[PDB]
Amino acid sequence: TGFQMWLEENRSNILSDNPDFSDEADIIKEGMIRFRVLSTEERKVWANKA
Amino acid sequence: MDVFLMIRRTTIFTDSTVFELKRIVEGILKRPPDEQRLYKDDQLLDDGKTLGECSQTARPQAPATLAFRADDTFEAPFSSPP
Amino acid sequence: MYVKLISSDGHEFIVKREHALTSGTIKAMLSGPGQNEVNFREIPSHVLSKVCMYFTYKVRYTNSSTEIPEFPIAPEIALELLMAANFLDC
Amino acid sequence: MSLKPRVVDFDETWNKLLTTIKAVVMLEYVERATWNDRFSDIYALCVAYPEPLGERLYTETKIFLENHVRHLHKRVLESEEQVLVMYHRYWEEYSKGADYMDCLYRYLNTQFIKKNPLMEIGELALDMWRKLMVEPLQAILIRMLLREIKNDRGGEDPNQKVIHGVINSFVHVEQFPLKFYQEIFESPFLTETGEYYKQEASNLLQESNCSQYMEKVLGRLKDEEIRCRKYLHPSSYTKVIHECQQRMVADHLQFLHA
Amino acid sequence: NDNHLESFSVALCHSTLQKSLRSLDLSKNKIKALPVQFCQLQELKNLKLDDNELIQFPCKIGQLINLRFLSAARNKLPFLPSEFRNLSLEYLDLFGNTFEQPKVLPVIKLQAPLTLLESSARTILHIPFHLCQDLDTAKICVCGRFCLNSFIQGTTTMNLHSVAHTVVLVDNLGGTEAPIISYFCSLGCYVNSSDM
Amino acid sequence: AGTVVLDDVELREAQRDYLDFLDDEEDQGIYQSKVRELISDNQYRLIVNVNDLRRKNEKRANRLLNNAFEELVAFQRALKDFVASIDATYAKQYEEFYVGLEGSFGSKHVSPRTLTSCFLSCVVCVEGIVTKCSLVRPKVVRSVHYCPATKKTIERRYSDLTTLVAFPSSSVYPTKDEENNPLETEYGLSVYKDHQTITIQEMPEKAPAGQLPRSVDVILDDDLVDKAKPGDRVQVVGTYRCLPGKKGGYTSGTFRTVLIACNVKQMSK
Repeated sequence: TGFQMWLEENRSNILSDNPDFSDEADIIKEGMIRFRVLSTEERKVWANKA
Repeated sequence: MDVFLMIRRTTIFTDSTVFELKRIVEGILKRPPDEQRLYKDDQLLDDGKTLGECSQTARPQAPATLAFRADDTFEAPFSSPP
Repeated sequence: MYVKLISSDGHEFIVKREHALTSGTIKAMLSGPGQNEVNFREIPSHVLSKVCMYFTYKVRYTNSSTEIPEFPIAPEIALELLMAANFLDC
Repeated sequence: MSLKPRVVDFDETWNKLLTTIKAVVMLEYVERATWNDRFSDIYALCVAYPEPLGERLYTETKIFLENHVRHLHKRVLESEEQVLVMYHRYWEEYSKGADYMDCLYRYLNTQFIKKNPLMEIGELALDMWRKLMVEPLQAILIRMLLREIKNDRGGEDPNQKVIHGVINSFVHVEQFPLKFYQEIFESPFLTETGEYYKQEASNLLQESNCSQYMEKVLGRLKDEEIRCRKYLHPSSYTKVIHECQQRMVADHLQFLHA
Repeated sequence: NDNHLESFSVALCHSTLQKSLRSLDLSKNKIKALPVQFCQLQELKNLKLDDNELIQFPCKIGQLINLRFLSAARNKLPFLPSEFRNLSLEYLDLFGNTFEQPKVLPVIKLQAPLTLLESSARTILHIPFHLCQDLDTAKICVCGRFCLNSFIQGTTTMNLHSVAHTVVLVDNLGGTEAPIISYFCSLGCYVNSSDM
Repeated sequence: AGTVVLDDVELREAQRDYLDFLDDEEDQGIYQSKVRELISDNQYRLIVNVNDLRRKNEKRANRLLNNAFEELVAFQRALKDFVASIDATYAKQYEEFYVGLEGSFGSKHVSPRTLTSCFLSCVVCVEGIVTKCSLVRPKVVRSVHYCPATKKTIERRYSDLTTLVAFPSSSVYPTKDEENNPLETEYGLSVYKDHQTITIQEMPEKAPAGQLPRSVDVILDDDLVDKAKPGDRVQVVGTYRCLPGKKGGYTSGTFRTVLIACNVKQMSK
């Protein structure tokens, strides 16, 4: 999915901001928050990239 | 990179050059690379070659698929669910 | 440094110790009093070999930026895999 | 036999496992293939026959380990004036065995934890090893332990490493071990040391001018600080030092104010 | 009806009543939950559970293919089981059950382990207690599309006329809908994100 | 009567395909625009061109024309999802969002003469002249009843052989609570839809030599209930169905056949 592609390309940023995340669940959770903050046009770009 | 290979013996799991692969084999069997041979079935693999030449289809979730020195040179099926 | 995992069929799969130690029951079998190798009367050769294949990516990429690519599984095998994974904690 | 349900002898599996627990206790070496076959035996017990026999495995494990702990209690009771010394290494070896127990019973743990016996069998072994301190050896242990800790400005330097081992054994086991440690050892020890230093502070106040009293009480507070650092675990230092200062000072504050 | 039952008898589910029982009433009892093997009572047509402390249906309620009448009003249900969609009732009553309102997304993640994948996939091809537990934890055959593993759990909103041709309005302001456990492989997770 | 079970896997596949067709944003935006106009004009029937559906997904178009009912409910559910995506407030005003069809239907273009039993369950486009209209009468689709003794509301939804639904439904109007208390209908909270029957006759100039023109009965509901009057030359797109009847424990296998219209077009001016 476009969300998974974004998360794969931004996991390093998530880990750099939150070094205490040991579990992939919280990484997916924070990624969902950031991916919601993205604009409609950016989310369309990721949906087309996927 | 990130080629993982099964080496039949039952098999070793290994992960770079054929020389490094022989070093992995030495990492358990302890014989040096000069006392080892490696093959792609019948086709011999030379030391200096990368494992990509033996090609990133051997991805680590499904790695792809050995002889020793006798005196001076090297020589000499799974089940199903019921 | 290395670990040898023997299936019930006799087929023996030889892995790095981190790869064997990913799983709970196998890292328990690699931990006994008074003292590497583990043998499994439960697991057949195909399931144990494919479990080693799963280990080979689980060590390569965990908390990785890259995805986990699809493991080799089938629903017919999945019953044996259920019992094996329940035993092994892989 | 393969991993599917089949007829396997529960008594045979338990008996071979029992003779392996006999090695786990006191850390005798066990051959690797047999050790793996014990996991296989646990699987044959705990998958289905047609219900899982994990409760039988756990209860028989508890019974066998309690027989061992009763023998340990008998041997400790036999070890007159050496009960804490033997108990330190006994609990060390049996707690390492408990760690190997938590290793060995892994399949039972994952099978039973959704219903929670049969969950963290090493923790069960330790919590039942605390039955030695449920037996009357609790009094015998704590009396000699607090006495040799109370060696002071006179007889001195007992086996402090062994004493700290027993203190750690008390501050390990609960299934919040500090409450158990206090109810067993620290409340009697703290009160008795407080009474001793109440008498000593009274004697110093009787004997001393103010300057003499001042240096005496602060020097003895430093002595007990070093005593805490040497003989005790880190959780007891502040409580002992506070109990001692609450008798060298604040019990006789009128003299200070004058 | 109007007894002091703490729970329905667990071992009774696999008795003669497994093939024979066609009407069961346990209303006005302080049962907080039925056992998961309650779904063995697949002969059952009428089931009455209202005025109880019932905080969940059994997750395998979808196996009650004979069920036509269901009454569980003023119980403690927060949301319906995922297999509740498989019901084909005539009558459904769930009034005043205090279902949860929010469209939040506290989804459980998989990590893609072999055990979860096996439990998911073997449900499509299935006594062994582990296999029975995996059947109970099948996660609706690992979600209806893009199946990965039987743990990727969330919640969505359901219209109750999907399953009953007569529905008691569970709450006010239309009030013909209730939340339901769901599974969010790919497009399901996308729809859940859109809803949140 | 009227309730039918559908295979959920193919229903979800079809709904996915139709929602992909309707979400026309990356392309010219034709159906994005048309659904916007559907919302704006306070309409709830979208007229789709099967030519466009064939350009985007040919197999789905063929299955639509040959398996009308299941494919149409899939399409209407997709349309409800899409109109909810555009305007969630407007999506709740109407129980169902309908799809009518236009364009070229291949061999399904028929007259009342060539409309034989082979076309049952197909989408057909019948061209003819209107010879009869019945009076528009309401048809209950969903009734709300208030139980004054128990102080709760039940809601029931209905179906018949004409109205295939693909959801559980009744066909009996209730009058008593399960506690045998009387029930009072909430007419304002109930939903009714307009219903009319017309007869489409073959064009006389196209009839064979010795023959009189043949006829087909057509059922119009909702906005279509007064879109054609007698004497109109029309093209009706709809699903051709039989109505299995019974008479006191017995059935004559002779079933009357009707065209449940989804779209009506005039052929003048």
